Amino acid sequence: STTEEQAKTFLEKFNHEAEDLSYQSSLASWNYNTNITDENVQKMNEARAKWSAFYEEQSRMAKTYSLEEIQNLTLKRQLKALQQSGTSVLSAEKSKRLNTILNTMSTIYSTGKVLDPNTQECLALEPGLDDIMENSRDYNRRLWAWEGWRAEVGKQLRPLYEEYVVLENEMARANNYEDYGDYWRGDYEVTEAGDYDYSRDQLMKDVENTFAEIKPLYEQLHAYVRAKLMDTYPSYISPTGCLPAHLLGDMWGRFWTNLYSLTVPFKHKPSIDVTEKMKNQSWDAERIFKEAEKFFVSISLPHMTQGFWDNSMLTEPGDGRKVVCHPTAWDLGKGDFRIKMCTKVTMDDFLTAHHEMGHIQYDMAYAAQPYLLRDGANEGFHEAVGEIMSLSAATPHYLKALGLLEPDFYEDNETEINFLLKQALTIVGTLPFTYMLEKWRWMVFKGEIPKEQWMEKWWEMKREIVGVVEPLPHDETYCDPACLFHVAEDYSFIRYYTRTIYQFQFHEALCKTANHEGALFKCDISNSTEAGQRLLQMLSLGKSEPWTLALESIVGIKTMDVKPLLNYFEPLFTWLKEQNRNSFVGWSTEWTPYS
Amino acid sequence: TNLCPFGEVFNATRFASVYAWNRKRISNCVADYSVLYNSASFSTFKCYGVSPTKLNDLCFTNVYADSFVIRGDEVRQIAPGQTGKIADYNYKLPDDFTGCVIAWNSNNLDSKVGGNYNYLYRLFRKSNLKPFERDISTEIYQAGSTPCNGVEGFNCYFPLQSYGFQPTNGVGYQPYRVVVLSFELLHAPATVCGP
Ligand SMILES: *[C@@H]1O[C@H](CO)[C@@H](O)[C@H](O)[C@H]1NC(C)=O
Ligand SMILES: *[C@@H]1O[C@H](CO)[C@@H](O)[C@H](O)[C@H]1NC(C)=O
Ligand SMILES: *[C@@H]1O[C@H](CO)[C@@H](O)[C@H](O)[C@H]1NC(C)=O
Ligand SMILES: [Zn+2]
Repeated sequence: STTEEQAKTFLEKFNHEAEDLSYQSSLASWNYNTNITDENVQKMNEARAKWSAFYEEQSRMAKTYSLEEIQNLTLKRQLKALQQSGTSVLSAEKSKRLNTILNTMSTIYSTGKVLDPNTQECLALEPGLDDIMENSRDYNRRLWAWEGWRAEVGKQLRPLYEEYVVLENEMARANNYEDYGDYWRGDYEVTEAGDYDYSRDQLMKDVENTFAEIKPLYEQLHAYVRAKLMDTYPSYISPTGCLPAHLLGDMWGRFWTNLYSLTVPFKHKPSIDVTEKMKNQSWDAERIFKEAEKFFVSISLPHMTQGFWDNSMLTEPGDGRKVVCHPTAWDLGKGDFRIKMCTKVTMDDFLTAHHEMGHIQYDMAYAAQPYLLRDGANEGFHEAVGEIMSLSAATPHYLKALGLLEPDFYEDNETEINFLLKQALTIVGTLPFTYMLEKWRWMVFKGEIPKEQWMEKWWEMKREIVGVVEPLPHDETYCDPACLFHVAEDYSFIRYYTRTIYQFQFHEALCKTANHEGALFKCDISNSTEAGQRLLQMLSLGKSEPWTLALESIVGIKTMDVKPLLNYFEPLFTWLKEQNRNSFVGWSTEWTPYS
Repeated sequence: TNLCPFGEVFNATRFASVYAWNRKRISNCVADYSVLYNSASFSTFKCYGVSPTKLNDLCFTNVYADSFVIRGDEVRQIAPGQTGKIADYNYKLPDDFTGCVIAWNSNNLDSKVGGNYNYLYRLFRKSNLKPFERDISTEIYQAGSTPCNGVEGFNCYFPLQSYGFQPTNGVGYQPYRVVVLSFELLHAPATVCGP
């Protein structure tokens, strides 16, 4: 009869109705990714139109109830999540302009064309310009290619970005947030339980503090790559200067994975690989998925549903049907779980078979929860869970139990160091960059950096934090952040920083329960039922409890800590220190390339 | 040896919904339960109040056959002294029960692509159902102090939802045909006893 009791009946109508429309929308989107045809595209637009219209009607109607009268905490969170709408609070004539920019920004990025000096062809970003940044060892060739992207996209994207910042700031103002940057950190906020509550401001002064311990690892890693690049490029890198931006390995330097060939520790020692022996015994596509199931069975996780093994895309079709080949893990809902991946007989597809299946086991765990709470605790939990499964499969101990390699292979620290440096380039390389990029965008929304000083402050942070420098001088007319997919679109980039930290927190905790003594290198979670039950109490939580409670449930702490990450790379830290003592470990921000 | 057609209900072409469950009166017959036991379709067989074997050795005057279709996770709610969406609002079994419950998966026949919108149940109701009660009335539910004068809208919801069955749903959302048998004893010369 009261407001609290009538609100309880609202969600029952919503939950019993939203699932039917969600399945129709998800199934329709599945068919297009499985069968690219013009008729199928029309169905998704119609299906999404009903889902979009249905969502707005309930979200607007949900705002009628008063939040304070609600007493049940689980009821309170469920109602609040639906209440948040966002850009709908603005007027339509403001809304149409804001949407006009966002679609426009994608068009320039999609229609990427940089004029090659030769008239034979005009190279686009996909895939010609990417090939230059990866398989070219010419300094001049990399310079024009890297500058060409800023030369074309940056000039056009700069005027549009000025209106983009102002328009989004108005939206957050109506929602009582300080700025648009405050919204992006709103997903990390829990406010209620005094022992478990978080703060939107507490996201700041936390990412920075955990970055402090990372720097000793990064600076030591920073100088080592410089020394190997000296051999290839003698007269272009200063002994103590910063590396050129275009020479990091990618266009934006978000990853350093492509530097392995140049800066390999030991060329003679081969890397571990079972592809050559996977062809032996004639392994097929279905064996990889069937075998990777035993990993989760031995850890006492549930089996796979009978609807998984059929009606699922486990190989490239032979009927000529056009598909999107990027692997994905779908959760259509109503009890249907499918995997869509381009299965080949390689090492990488064996590892990704464990990663994609890792997402599925998370999806099953919270199936009991209501629809509105069928998600990871935050935006970084979902990808972290699947990654730790990829770590175990890479270890030779799991591979040896399969007989894939020699039963009496010889372990050597040379090849183990060879394996760590490759992993260090990817996991540790993006950490300074991800934090720096989100730090800039946070201050732009606040307004501390004037619009006239966007570019001057941009490279100042890169010199001080990331440790790189622009090969050629730039002024305010350029706009470098817009040359990123995640920045051009309205995507948040902080999820790629907290995911890495959470990834190693889970791995360290599950290793202790596995009674593994020694290095964190080859800690195998296989054949350890104790570790599995530790995982299942967190996965099944879903969004019902705050992420602090979920995090404490597996590691026993109520905050993110970088200690487990350093413990992982500790064996590489000792060996790398000796090699870097001969040269200067650090960088000089004063030194500039163009002068 | 006259034998009533148990195959009439166990092989019915179309079953009944949950909010409108069917009831059949069986008497003056012989109860051959071997067909049910030897049936390759049934997979669940729980008997409450009576032993599974020696079923035919003890016999009663009246036998009631009941039928409906529910979800897979929703079968377990058909039990004495249980609370749930079905028991409280659609079909409440007595706390003291003398009968057996039969349920078997029927996804092949009862589920079609595009949905099977022929099955319904009741989601909102003022007071829970007394044991063995059927409610077919369809009046706009009221969840607010102000009446809406019999038209659905704000704070007034339709009392029946719809089951959507599709062939690709999970094993829990697939249709399960459920038949419960209610043995009752009265002052009659044991009309139906068996072989
Ligand atoms: C597996 O390798 C062995 C060793 O040379 C040889 O029989 C052949 O290359 C492979 N066997 C099969 C059946 O493919
Ligand atoms: C570690 O590697 C060095 C050479 O890189 C070698 O001399 C030493 O024996 C190795 N030690 C172990 C324990 O593998
Ligand atoms: C009743 O259904 C079963 C299940 O297939 C079948 O074996 C039996 O023949 C049917 N009875 C009749 C009378 O058709
Ligand atoms: Zn993942």
